[PDB]
Amino acid sequence: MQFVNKQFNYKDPVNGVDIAYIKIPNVGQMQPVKAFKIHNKIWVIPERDTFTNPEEGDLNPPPEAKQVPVSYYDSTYLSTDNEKDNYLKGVTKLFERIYSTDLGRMLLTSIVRGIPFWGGSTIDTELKVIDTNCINVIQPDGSYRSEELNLVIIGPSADIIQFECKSFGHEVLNLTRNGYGSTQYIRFSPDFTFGFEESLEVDTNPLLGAGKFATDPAVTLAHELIHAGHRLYGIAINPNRVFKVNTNAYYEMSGLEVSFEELRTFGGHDAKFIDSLQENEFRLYYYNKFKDIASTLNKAKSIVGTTASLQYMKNVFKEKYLLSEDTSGKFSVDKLKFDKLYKMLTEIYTEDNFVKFFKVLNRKTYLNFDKAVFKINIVPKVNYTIYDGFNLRNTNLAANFNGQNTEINNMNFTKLKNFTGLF
Ligand SMILES: *SCCCCCCC(=O)NO
Ligand SMILES: [Zn+2]
Repeated sequence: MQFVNKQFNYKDPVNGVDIAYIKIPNVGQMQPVKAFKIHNKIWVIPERDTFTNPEEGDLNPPPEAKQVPVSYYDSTYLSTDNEKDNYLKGVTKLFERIYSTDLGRMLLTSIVRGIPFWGGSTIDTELKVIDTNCINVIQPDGSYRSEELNLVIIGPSADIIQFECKSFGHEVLNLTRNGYGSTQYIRFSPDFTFGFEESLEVDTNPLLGAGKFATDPAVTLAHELIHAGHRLYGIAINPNRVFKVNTNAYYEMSGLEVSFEELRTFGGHDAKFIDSLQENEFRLYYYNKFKDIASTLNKAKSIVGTTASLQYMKNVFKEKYLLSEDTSGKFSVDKLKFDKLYKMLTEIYTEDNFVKFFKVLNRKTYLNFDKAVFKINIVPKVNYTIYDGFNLRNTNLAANFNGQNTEINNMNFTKLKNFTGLF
């Protein structure tokens, strides 16, 4: 089976269904951009993100006031039709690489089922969608139609290497932290990757290493998808909750703090830096939020719109949050099933676990220091494949992660900027 059933070309004609010009609602005035629906509830926009934030409507570098040492700027990237064509084929290839593993098939399944909650109504008895969880699709007659969706993969903004999740908020609800969920816009590029060091002492030192080994972009995309899974189920930890690193002398010499959301997303040894009493506080919180979702679904006898029934809409949220249906017809939250789903989204879907499935070399911890950024081209099968990534089987790159070795497989990587020593 395949996740993306159509090998899209960027120059394919629009059809108003899965190849169409779309608009982002409630952003500011924008021109419709060509988008591609690679899967149910998942779209891809091969353009630089100058929309989701009215602040960053400029691809040129800002005045170095809030600028990061780990940054890279190129206003011309992803501006030609050939670039957008390779971007679409690159993102397509990475989704199939993730889907080729059991862990990736489970994560992508949970993302599709993670429909943002229909809690937009100010009247308790009526269920209504939240407007900022859809896009406007131009139909073959020039008219717009709204279509719900969970995920959007879009190009980066001014800083090319800052892959960030972006979602539209609410002045009444924290949709990413109240269990509701929201449509997630992921800034990502398959044409760049980062270099890391193979020894833990060198990788976690800010003064050593040039980035001998390159990160598999499938791991990078999965890492962002894990964040999107947390936000689509509304169980993301507030970024204010941080772990002030005491395990790295260079971190505390500058007072660097890392959010619990990042430590949870990486998994492995990093996840246990979140102490057990605070993790219990988080789980009880999201458990309560799930019951109010069960309560508002119980106090709902109506629905707004003619695109779905109330029984279907009550059903899809029962499948999403794994609620229990009693004999009276009202939903409840089983603690055993909540702990089951919460652990799947937080402990099973981790970067460290995806490394084990991909059989790749990767950073051992989120508490390291970036080394370099490379330009890559994963679309040609002679460079990168679904089942092997860079470590192509039956070649000299198969063993010892030789494909990720930028000194052995030098023709596949072009170093653009060094980060070592600039801290
Ligand atoms: S959608 C992810 C929310 C936090 C953005 C930080 C970028 C990141 O994930 N770095 O590893
Ligand atoms: Zn992250």
